Amino acid sequence: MKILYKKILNLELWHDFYLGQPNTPGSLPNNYDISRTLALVPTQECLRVLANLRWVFRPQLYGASLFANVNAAPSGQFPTIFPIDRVYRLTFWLVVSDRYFANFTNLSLINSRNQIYYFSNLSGNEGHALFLT
Amino acid sequence: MKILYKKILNLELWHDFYLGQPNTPGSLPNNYDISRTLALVPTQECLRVLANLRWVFRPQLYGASLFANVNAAPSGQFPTIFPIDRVYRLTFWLVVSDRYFANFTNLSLINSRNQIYYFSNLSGNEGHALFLTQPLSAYTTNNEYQLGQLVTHADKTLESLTYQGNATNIPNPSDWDSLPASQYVSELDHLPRQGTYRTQVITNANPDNTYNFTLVNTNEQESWAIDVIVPDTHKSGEPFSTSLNFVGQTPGHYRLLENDTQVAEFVLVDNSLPEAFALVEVILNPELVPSAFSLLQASAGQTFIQPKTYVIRFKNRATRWRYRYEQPHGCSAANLPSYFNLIDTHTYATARPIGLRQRPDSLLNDCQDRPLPAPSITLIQPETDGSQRIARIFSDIYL
Amino acid sequence: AEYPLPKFHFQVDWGGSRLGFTEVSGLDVETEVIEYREGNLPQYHKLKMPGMQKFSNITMKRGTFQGDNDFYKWWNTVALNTIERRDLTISLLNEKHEPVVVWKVNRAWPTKVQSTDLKGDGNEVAIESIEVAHEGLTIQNG
Amino acid sequence: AEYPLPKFHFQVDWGGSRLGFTEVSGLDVETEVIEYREGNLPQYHKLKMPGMQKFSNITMKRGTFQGDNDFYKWWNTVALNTIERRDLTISLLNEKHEPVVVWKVNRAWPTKVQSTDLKGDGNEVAIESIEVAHEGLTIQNG
Amino acid sequence: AEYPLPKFHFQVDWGGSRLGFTEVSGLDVETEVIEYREGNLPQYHKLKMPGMQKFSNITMKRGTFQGDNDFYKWWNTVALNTIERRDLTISLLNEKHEPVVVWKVNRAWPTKVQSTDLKGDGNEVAIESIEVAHEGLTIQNG
Amino acid sequence: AEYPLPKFHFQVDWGGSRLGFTEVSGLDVETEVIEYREGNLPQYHKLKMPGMQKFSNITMKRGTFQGDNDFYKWWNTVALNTIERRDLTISLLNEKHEPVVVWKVNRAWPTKVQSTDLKGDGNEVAIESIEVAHEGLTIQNG
Amino acid sequence: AEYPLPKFHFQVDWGGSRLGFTEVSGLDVETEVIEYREGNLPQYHKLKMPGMQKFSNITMKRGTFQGDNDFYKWWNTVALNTIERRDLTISLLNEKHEPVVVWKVNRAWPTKVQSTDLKGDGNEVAIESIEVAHEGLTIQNG
Amino acid sequence: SSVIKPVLKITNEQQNNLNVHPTGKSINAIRAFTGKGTLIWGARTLAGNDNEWRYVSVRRFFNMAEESIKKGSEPFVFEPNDANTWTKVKAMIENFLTLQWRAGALAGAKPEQAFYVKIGLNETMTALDILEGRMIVEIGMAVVRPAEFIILKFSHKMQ
Repeated sequence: MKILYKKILNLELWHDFYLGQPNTPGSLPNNYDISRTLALVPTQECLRVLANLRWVFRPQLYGASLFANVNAAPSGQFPTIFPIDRVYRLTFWLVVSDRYFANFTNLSLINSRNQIYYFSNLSGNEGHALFLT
Repeated sequence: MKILYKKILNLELWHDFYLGQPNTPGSLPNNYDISRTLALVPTQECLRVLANLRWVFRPQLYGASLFANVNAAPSGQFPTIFPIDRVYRLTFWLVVSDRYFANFTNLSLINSRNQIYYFSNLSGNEGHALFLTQPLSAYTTNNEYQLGQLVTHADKTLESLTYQGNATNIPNPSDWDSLPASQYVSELDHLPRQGTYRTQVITNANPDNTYNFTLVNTNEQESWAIDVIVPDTHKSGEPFSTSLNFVGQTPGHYRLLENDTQVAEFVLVDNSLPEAFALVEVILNPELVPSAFSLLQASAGQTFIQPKTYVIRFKNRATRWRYRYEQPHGCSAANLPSYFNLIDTHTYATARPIGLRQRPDSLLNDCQDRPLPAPSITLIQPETDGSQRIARIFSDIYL
Repeated sequence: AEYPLPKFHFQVDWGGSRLGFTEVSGLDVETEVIEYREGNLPQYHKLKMPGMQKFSNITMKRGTFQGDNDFYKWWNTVALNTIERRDLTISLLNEKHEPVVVWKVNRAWPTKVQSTDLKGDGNEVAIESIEVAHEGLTIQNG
Repeated sequence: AEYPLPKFHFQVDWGGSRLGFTEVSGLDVETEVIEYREGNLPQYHKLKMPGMQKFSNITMKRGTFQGDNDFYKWWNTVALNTIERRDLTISLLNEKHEPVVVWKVNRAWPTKVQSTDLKGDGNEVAIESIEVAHEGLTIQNG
Repeated sequence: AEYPLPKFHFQVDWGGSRLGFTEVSGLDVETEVIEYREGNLPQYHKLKMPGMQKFSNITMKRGTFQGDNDFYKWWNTVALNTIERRDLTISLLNEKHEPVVVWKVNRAWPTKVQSTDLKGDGNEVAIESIEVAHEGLTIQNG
Repeated sequence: AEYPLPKFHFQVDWGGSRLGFTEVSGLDVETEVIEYREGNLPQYHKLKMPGMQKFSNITMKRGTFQGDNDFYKWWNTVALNTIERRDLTISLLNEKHEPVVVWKVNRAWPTKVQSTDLKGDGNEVAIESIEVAHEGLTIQNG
Repeated sequence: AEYPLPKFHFQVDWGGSRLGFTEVSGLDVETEVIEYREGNLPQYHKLKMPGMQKFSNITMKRGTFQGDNDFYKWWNTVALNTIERRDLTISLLNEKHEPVVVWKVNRAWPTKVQSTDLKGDGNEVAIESIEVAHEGLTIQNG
Repeated sequence: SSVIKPVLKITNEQQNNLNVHPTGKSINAIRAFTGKGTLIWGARTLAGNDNEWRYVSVRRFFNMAEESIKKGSEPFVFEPNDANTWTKVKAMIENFLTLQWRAGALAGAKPEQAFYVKIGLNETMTALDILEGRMIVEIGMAVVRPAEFIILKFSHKMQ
């Protein structure tokens, strides 16, 4: 039983409290880390859908990653074990670990306890990166 | 009750990781020891057969030994308590104790998990010892040798340093090294191992016929047989698969035949000791083992013992040493040891492979004249080719 | 966040007037083991599964001051089988005095009060102790 | 291979987030003795034969860090008689960090968790402990 | 022959691969007392006579080496009520390595095996112990 | 040999799914005595001879599992004077998971079923019992 | 599965307000045996067949509260030979607060009520008991 | 349950050809027996001449076991390919197989005779496999097989 896995997604989270303003953004430094400030958590539906699709979730020092189960073709292209040709939807909670977070993060100081943030891949904004904002 | 015992067999195991290359092989040194790297283990059949023959097994610091129970004659000849005049077969597992063994032993790096090694006293090869390996092939012209092959030529033994799709009339000195004349282990001893159940395929399956399969061991005795009947709705000419069961046989070397034709040859295994490394077989048969290898003489209605010493030998691996740095080193192509090659400002490597030893005699000097540490045996880095062939093997030293 | 914590900077909310306790011990939780084996099991030792829970009493020690009679005050509110129960909070603080580890106790009433002993040759401060029973405990870290 | 080993370089796989334990004790195995004698035996002491097996609980101690609440997390997964069981691995390492001796535990769930005590005069780190029950143990050396 | 002997140079034959034990204790023999008195005896204390014999378990301690798993090997040969029994020999040697005092044990099988404990601050060697039961003991001196 | 067997590795064939019990007792056989004496016999005590046979009821105890209602199932197959009778086999097993001593019980039907008792403070498993009547018993050893 | 159930989490429907008891015992069923033998049977012991059924009384114990006089209330509804009969349900609960084993008791009325005893030196709670007769019982598992 | 009768009656002589055939394709029957109802009679696969995959229960059990092993050894993806991970993986597999043995699924007097697990450099792997990133594990298991035929022999007792 041969099982081949390949990375299929990169999710990164940046904060100028650590990075500052580089004169031209590239990649993060080699010592970047937010593993104690922010965390990504799959929901239950996300878990069972990843199970059905045979994909694997993994936390990282900069965010998370997804691994797909593929077949090794000669062309160099990697097909999935079966054609994923329907519509699918994956959701994740973003949780904060560091207290005083709302003090160094440039957020709105207006009283909002009935609102929540939201990020997606339906936002265009493809400049020097793929921005989920 | 007087009981007399005499040594009747010497089994030795050599490794160049400890010995090196002597200019002419004799005996081992007085401080030789592999008691923590390799071990010989008798099987169950071997145990009960040694019991019936009244022989005694004993481990040693270099291998093992066998002791026979004999009668003291005046002539100086030593006869066994009874005439051993039938055919007998003794088997032993060879097990490895030292991890990282596959790194300093010059073995084939190609993925083989369905094969096992095999050694016997039916291999001839009586040169300066009694070698239980197969005789090494000769250096020819226009053949294909992989990196690591050992051959024989002009009273010497040649090692391969790179891949050659077509050979030369005379050895190219930049592709071969020059060692003394001796035999070693090679890919000529890598037989496929098998368990209890087999899937055998008949080509051109003909419903109008039958087939009788047989199993033949080293003593040329039939040990097993069944029949298979192809049904009469099978379109003539297609392959046909069948299942075979060898549940009641003792592990060893066998040839599988179908109707007076060799179809396969393999070492049969019962997984009594699944992690065994190799198998050793020793035979008592006055017809199959030559006189240079036999251990019993027959005369005057009796048998007399002849002590012998059999040898197996392993050669060490050879890698290219690569020194890597954290901060830049200030040495240049104009001030470094001639045997080096500057790769970049943080790296330089040897130009020819060096052999892995435990107490490497002399170490290399730096351009500033300083001894450098030798590599470790925990990691090796083979690099594959465009055609997915092995091209080079390094050892990295981080300074 | 990267260093291990020390054990000498803490505080206790116990519905009492003053603060400044010396020793606080007794913070444990446990579950009982139940064992089982049937005759035909190939192993010759037993199987284990969880049972009921158990909690310990908590002990606190502090020094004696003029005008402060709070341990006795709380203990003395006892009628036949009725008493005044309180919620207890214990917190461990770090260098910047931020609560890091919190123990929450449920329904705690004082079962024992011990006063100091008097020695004509004792060069030490007078210390008093209280022992408390409760019906629950919960740990919160981070 | 020729030297005796020390006892201060080890690691524990316990399905927990962090590592770095201080003390690990409790690794034992035992069998009970059964005795027998009949009246006409010329010796006046008994014969002995093996019986049932017995295994001990395992104790582990570690230091306390901000944000780490894993012992409590594992202990608190207990329903009436159900709990989350894990496979435990303990390994002793040598100078070159190679696993030499391995202890494999089977079906282990936490039976007890003890937190630190608080002293106004204590110049020491805070340490916590866990006690674990299991249904098997196996030793592998070489 | 005229000097008293020391207690630090000895050896043990136990059918095991290696040698070099640190501690060996438990070498004892005993007999029970039976007491009796009838009403008209002029002395008002009892008479005593010998009864049954009793033997103790033997404990041995040694240091841990890479590749040596012999205590476990012997302990693990146990079926329901069958096990591999061995003859044990212990000898005390003098300056010229000549056996002087010999203890012969009869039918000994291992009842207990204890491994070392792990301490992050322990500057000592790792030691293991075995406990053995037997059905006889005999002393030979000179 | 010289060692006898233990009492904790057995199995029961009774017609139900599970094959593991915690207790099996009641395996006996008996014959009555008849006495006789005539007036002129020189001894003044009686002569004795065999009479009729008697067998006992058998009791079995096991632990309670979700989904298993077999004792009740067998008991509840009772009409006016008809019931489902079964052949019962009890065997005492050895190391090779085989049988050494076999008890064969003829024409068995359940006469009594007892369920567990419920205690708010009971830290034990729930156990149930069955009591069975039969018309014969036979022992086979070796 | 492989683990059985505990005995301390249950509930009782009996027609009164409170639903928590400390003890419930008496859940049994039985059938008598009838024996028969004729003179010419080659075996010298009897044949056995089923007879009539028998059920037991049920006992329940609980603690005493101010304002609750329910045992007496039910007992005191008795006229000459008429009384108020109720259907009784007993269930053994699981982690999800559901029922696994159910006992259904048919036509129950209280035959006995016992109050606590008074001790000037008794450090215990006051407990009361009721004993109930019925005309049927049924077990449901899974 | 909820069955009256099968539509056809099968005899033993027909069952002989349904159950065993030179082509290996086998047909399991459903037959009525006096007083017992209608019962399933036969438990073979379509590969009835295969010494390993003759029976349904063996194949289904193997499927279950390998699925559980896959799920157990998934979390180690993108972990260091060294001895420590190999130790952990072997421990997980052996604990699962021990639990399966003690319930009566596997044959053997101890867990040493019921199964074996091989993972390592000197067992199933080489340096090339370390560089590639591949892990190879070999697992052997002995399962219990049923009894299909019961033969009774009768005689007149000597007297």
